[PDB]
Amino acid sequence: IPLSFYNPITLEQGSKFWNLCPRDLVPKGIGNKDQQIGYWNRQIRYRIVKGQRKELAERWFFYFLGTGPHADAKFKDKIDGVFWVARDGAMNKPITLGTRGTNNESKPLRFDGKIPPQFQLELE
Repeated sequence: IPLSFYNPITLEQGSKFWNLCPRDLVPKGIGNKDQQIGYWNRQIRYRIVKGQRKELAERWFFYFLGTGPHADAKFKDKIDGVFWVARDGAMNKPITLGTRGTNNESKPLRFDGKIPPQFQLELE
């Protein structure tokens, strides 16, 4: 249910997010140096493709530490569909910024680092 402040990454079908994601891939635009820490969360979708149920390309959504679908998790807790990220110098402290409201626009993804070609940034 909880909405990310940012657009998701769409992962090229067949790739594995946790093999390719930089450990400091934290979207830019919200918070201070201490708060640049959180997780990407996989959110699965199915449709009919070639006349059968198919999982769509995975979309991964960023949430600050202490927010989102896994708001109670601690940094580096092993959870299927969660990949932990932090900028160097971030504080391992739960964040009070919450999540995006249902009537507010998502922000486009911008990063300090490069991303692999398997990480697609679809916009609306």
